[PDB]
Amino acid sequence: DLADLFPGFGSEWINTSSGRIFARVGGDGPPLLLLHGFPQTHVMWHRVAPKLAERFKVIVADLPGYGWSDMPESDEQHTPYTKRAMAKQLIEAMEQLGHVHFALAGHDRGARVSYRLALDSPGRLSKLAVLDILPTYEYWQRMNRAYALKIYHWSFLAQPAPLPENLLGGDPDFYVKASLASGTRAGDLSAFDPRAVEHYRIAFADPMRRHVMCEDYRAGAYADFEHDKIDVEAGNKIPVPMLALWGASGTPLDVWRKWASDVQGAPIESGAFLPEEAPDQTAEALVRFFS
Amino acid sequence: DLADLFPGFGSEWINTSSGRIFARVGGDGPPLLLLHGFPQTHVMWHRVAPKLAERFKVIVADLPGYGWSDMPESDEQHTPYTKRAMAKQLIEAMEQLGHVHFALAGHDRGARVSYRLALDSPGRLSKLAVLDILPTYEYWQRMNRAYALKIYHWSFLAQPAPLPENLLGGDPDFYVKASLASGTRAGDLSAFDPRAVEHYRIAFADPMRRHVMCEDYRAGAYADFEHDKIDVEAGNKIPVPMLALWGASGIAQSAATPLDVWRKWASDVQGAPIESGAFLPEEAPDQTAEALVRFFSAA
Ligand SMILES: *[C@H](Cc1ccc(C(F)(F)F)cc1)C(=O)O
Ligand SMILES: *[C@H](Cc1ccc(C(F)(F)F)cc1)C(=O)O
Repeated sequence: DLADLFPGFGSEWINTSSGRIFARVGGDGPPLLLLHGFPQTHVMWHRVAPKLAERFKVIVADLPGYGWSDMPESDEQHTPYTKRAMAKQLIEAMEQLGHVHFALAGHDRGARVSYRLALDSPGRLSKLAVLDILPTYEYWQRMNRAYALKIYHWSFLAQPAPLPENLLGGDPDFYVKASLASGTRAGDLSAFDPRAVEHYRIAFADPMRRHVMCEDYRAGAYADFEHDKIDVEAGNKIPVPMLALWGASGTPLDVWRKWASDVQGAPIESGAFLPEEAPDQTAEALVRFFS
Repeated sequence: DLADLFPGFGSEWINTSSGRIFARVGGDGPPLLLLHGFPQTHVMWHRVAPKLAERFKVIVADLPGYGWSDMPESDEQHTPYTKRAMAKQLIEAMEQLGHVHFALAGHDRGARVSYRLALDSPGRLSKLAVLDILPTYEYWQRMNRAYALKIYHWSFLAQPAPLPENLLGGDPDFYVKASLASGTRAGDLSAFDPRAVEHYRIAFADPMRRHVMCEDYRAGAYADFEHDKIDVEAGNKIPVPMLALWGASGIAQSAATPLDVWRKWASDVQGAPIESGAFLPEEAPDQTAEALVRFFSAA
């Protein structure tokens, strides 16, 4: 049995035109959507969501194709796993709950969905927080030897199918665990709750889920990059008030200032898994910003 | 069984301070060392070595850690699999045969051993040919989005052990065959002799051999890059007459005019493309052999 790490929260399967979105839902007050990244699921918010739920209705969603959300059929341009499409699908999900204007925080891939959502449909967001990321365009522009070695996933997982799928299927438990440990300050799994790690391992064990992650990275190399490049070339900035947080061992505020007209930010001592490695600091920063 | 693809050639298993070098040896005349790359072994010269042996004493060697050569234990700096160390080791092997001044042609990793040998110990070489490559420094300096997506293997295989080893171990035949096919002009295995593919597959089947390949790419990301960086920043050029040959659909040309790049690294360089992917001596054996015979035979 996978553990229930959100005591008090409901479990909802929310319909959209592209498939169901699974979410844990707790609290009352203004609506706040939380979006996880790779290689994780909604459970990564389990240490910060309760504190947010003291003041907000918190909706903790599995991204399209991740976790227990349905996996829409992809295509040659990876369309359903582009951040523009995932944002449209999560906008539909929020409309099923009657939420057309909400607060949003995302981490890693979910943060990519979130800033794309803010660029495409800023009217949907009261405030936005992004965790542990720079825009996809900035990672690719920075691409050099040092980055190619650090963020090798961006080129490896984007290789044409079935290359990464075939490699990942030999020992997916090792890969997911080694990858998680490698992004933390500690270099091991000690910053994660073992019950959460089990959620991540079980999702990663499904070849269909791993294919989705590769489609996500293929979109990140191609259409998501092109979408971002258009905004850079147009001089488009996010007008939604926003917060950028990042683990120092994972400036970023200088970068976000080029992408957003009202942005505040701060490093926190942590690797790339802020809500699990530094939950108190992360929750405090998010509560203060969204309140 | 593994086929003899150099019918009539002898063999040597040559001791050095870092372990044995296996080679096939044929012909007579001036000495010519041939060095293969990844994910191959000495057998990739089988369609050209017999032609070269009409004119030269040909030594077709497995790189340190590859094929039937011994695998020295590596270290945190990947030292024995750096091109500097491999070149020192192959200099020792050649001296065991009485060759202290010789001609050298390398392909892929073997071409990287070769130009590093030329930079560190130019007196060892009469002439040098590099096939299918740019210097390691130039590959890394050209890193951007397009290049990173095109040649992902450098950064993937250089990840800390045991991550690439663990990924490659689940289905190693799939990876080596897909990799080989991916480099050829047509994208399939048709360019290769199936007996040669079986040599490559059997080598790749051994986890210790795959570990060496990762160590070779870890050196390629770190010390090899640093060694090259020192030379290009110092303006050190190879003085040995050299030939650069590359497949037009191969790796070196991906985002470069290779001869222009080599002219930065070498004071006496000529070269040409050949219609081929990245496995010139198998995909275009007659043209490769002719180019090498003509270059090494000229004065
Ligand atoms: C997520 C970046 C990313 C990729 C891989 C890891 C880890 F540690 F698991 F290997 C962490 C973070 C993104 O692409 O947004
Ligand atoms: C060799 C470059 C290289 C890498 C991969 C392949 C292939 F086709 F097998 F995938 C060919 C050549 C080097 O690093 O020198």
